[PDB]
Amino acid sequence: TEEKIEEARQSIKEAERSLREGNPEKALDAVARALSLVNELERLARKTGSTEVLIEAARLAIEVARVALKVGSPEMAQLAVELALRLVQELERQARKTGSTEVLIEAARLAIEVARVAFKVGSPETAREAARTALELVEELERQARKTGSEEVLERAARLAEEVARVAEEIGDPELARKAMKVAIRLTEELLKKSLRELRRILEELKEMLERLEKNPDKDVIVKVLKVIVKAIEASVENQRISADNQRALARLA
Amino acid sequence: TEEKIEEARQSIKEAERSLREGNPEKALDAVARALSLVNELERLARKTGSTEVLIEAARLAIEVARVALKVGSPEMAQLAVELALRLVQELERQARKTGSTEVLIEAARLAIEVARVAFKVGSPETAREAARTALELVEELERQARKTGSEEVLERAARLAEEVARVAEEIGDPELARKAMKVAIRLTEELLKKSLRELRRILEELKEMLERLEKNPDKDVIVKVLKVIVKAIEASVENQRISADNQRALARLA
Amino acid sequence: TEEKIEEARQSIKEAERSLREGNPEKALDAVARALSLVNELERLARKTGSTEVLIEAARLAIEVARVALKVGSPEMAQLAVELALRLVQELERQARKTGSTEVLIEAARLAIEVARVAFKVGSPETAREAARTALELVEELERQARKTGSEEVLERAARLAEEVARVAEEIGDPELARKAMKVAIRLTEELLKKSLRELRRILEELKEMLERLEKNPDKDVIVKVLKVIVKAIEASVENQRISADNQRALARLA
Repeated sequence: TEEKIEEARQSIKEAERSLREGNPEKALDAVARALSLVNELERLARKTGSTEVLIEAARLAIEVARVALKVGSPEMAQLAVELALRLVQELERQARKTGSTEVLIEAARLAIEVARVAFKVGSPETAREAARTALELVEELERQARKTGSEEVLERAARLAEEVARVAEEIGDPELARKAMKVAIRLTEELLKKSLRELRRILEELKEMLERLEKNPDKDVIVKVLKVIVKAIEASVENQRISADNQRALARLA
Repeated sequence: TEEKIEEARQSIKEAERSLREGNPEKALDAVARALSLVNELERLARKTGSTEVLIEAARLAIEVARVALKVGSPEMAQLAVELALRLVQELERQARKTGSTEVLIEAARLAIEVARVAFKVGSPETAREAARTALELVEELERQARKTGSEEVLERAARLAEEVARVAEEIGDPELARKAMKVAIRLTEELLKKSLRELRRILEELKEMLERLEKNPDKDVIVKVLKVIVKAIEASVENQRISADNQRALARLA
Repeated sequence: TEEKIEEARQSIKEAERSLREGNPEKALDAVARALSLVNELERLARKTGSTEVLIEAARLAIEVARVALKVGSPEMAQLAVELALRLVQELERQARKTGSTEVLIEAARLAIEVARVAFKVGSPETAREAARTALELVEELERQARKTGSEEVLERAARLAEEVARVAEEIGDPELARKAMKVAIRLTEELLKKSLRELRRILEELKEMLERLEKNPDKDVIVKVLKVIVKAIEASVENQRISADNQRALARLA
């Protein structure tokens, strides 16, 4: 099912070691074996349905394109990147049907690596479609992070969208860069919302831990006061950190 | 007087009852009564000079336009929207002759409702003018808020400026949408100025309440210090709320 | 050498006073003497290498152009402005070879005045080059401030870049005005970086001056606690100041 895949792992390890010796056709052999094996993983993983195989098959196909560039075959690298897109988009199908956010995050990281590699390879049309699929995954993290409400997927999706925009700036697509930056701003703004909501909580904590304890000048009361005072400063510092990332997200629209 | 208002309220009901019944000529008649009744309420209010009747006549004329749609009479709804602007502008005049900013605020809220209704109606030219008279009112709230110096009229005028922008986008008008967003950033910035100037005050309060009282570790001195520390934290929260509104006002330029 | 400067200072003063008398040719002569004397101050300063003589000769040539406009010779003013550019750009070469930031700042101010003067003069070509050289000086204050890390050369360069943008708007170059405003946002963001980092310092100070002294409620301990609490509020106000400058710097892109 999936242990026959370890042939692709070993054939890639042999490709880089036969490069240093000076054998061009024996190094292209270990690269071509990986390309044909990774091709079969596209259909072997469709039977097993495992997301991990599609991930590791995509990571191998990206490193094959990175090797095929140093070998001198921009056509082996073109196919290797085109085969990475087919694998990433299949994770996009399995991550919508399984609804897992973890796969959506690692699949978005793959689509970013596919885009950066495809320009050093020489296939910008597939790279633009790699950035388009990357924003599609980040926009699906938007939909799920606003449903689960987790302040961790909002942060990760905001980090990914800014990498998608920086990639799209390396691409030559300011349309995708400005789409990705806007997506980053809509996320980091709702991070400011939930972070300011936490300041509204600690404020009223620093109002009931006081207006009842302003009459009692106890030693333990005053120290309890000093404990809530700094636990409010600890949280207002983070909003000044989150608001700074908005001013950095807003500035990358320039 | 007061009864011709409830007469219009009953005829609007009869218009909606006769639509479920099926009578088209009698639903049009009940709408026709409403427009002629609301017209008389305009004439009567222009002679009594009451801001209440002008507001209750505008809110009737708006809902007459909403009913004149479902009846299938966009001409009756065009006139209904036109008559709402005639009433909103007559609130602009009595707000300058009575110097009341509360009439201005309630007149701008009406000018916004007229704009949203006039597209569902189908008279965008009167809707664009409803948005234009809505910015004329926000910009009068600028003048008077910069005269009375209230940090609340600036907030309402800024919220109105944003709502004028969101309407102007539903309108189409990207000129008014950008006018209303540049007017919004004008206000939300001067809110940060008047709010940071209040931090500079309480900072120097937390510096004279210490440099003298760092030597005296009294029970009343230390409790005095803890009272100014949180009254400063109460104020820095407001700047992190106003600066957050700036970042939302700036993000709507994208 | 440097005593011929005071001769030019008297000849410039003789021009405006002979304008009040009514002598047009003797006012043109006093301007012609100044332009020839300042020219000699340029040739002498290029051999002595003194930065102060290049500055004083530039400030004279600028006021020579200001007087040459009142007298009525826009050709003497075109030369006086071009000669000011020759002096500032030579300070740009000496300030890169000596690395002094004090010269870079005053030379950027000189270039700003050269631009504002040349439009009253009538040579917009030289004025636009005066603003280009101003941004070059400001962007060289970027390179030196990001090496020494001084949070104050970042402040001065940010104010210069904003003045260059104000000039460029008076120029008619929104290209430069947007270049200068993006240069300002680059600086005020790194001011936020090094100000939030100073806030990460005092956070962990308000954690180690507490979580060990939470158990020890001494009169000297709690006063030392209050000292660090306000020294944190001292710094978090400076971030809300700087972050407000980022929101004003970003709003100028509208």
